[PDB]
Amino acid sequence: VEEVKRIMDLARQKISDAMDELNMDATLKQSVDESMKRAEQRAYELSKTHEKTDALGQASADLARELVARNTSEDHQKQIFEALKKAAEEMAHRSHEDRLVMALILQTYANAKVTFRILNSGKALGKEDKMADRWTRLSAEAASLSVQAINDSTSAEKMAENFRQAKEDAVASLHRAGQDDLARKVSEFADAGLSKIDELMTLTGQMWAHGLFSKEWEDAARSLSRLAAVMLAQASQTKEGSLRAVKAMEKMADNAADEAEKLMKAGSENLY
Repeated sequence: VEEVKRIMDLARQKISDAMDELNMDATLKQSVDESMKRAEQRAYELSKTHEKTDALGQASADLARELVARNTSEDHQKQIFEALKKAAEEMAHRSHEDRLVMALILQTYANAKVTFRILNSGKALGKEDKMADRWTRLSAEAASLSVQAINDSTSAEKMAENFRQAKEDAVASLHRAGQDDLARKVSEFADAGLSKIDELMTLTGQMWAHGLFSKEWEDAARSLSRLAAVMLAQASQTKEGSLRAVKAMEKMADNAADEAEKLMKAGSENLY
């Protein structure tokens, strides 16, 4: 419970540093300082009742759904995304403190990018009436998985066991849902070391948007998240691998948001 506070304080000070370096709006800055004060207090509140990884995941999820806020201009939200991306980029320049923290901003940045596009798509399309709230809980599960994957980075057999488990699970899940081709591409991606992490993160994001909008793709999206989280835990052990992880997480966030927009403007009209 005590190690969570150091993670939240360090990551928070890094987004504060990125905010000051970027010449941001003073009101926008201190509003976000209070917004992650909320995540600081919530990190301590949810522990000892929920597990530590679950508390960190919901802290990041509420932090991102917070970072969208209520009435914020598009440039300010883009600037929040820029501050998170730059803070992760500079967190790639370093301890076990750095790797777990950098994943936490990346999970929050990925969560915040997709939530903002879900909410903004309804305003243009006239469908402001709801899917973003579930995505917060789904990414709360996802953020704890990525935290746990980097929590496993101290070992070397837990790494191989988790990697083989997640590769088998992702291939089996896509086979089980009738996607034989995609299952074989996921096997190839998992077979190519870290050289195919960009395409795997693109596919992971697109399936995150599809498992959000339809429950029949949920297990495939979760299994792809497990495989991707293991891979990113392998990447962040080094310096440029942390940088490649930052770029790959950006890839996942952008593709998940693009597929979320495409799915919102396609016939999501049910029937009474």
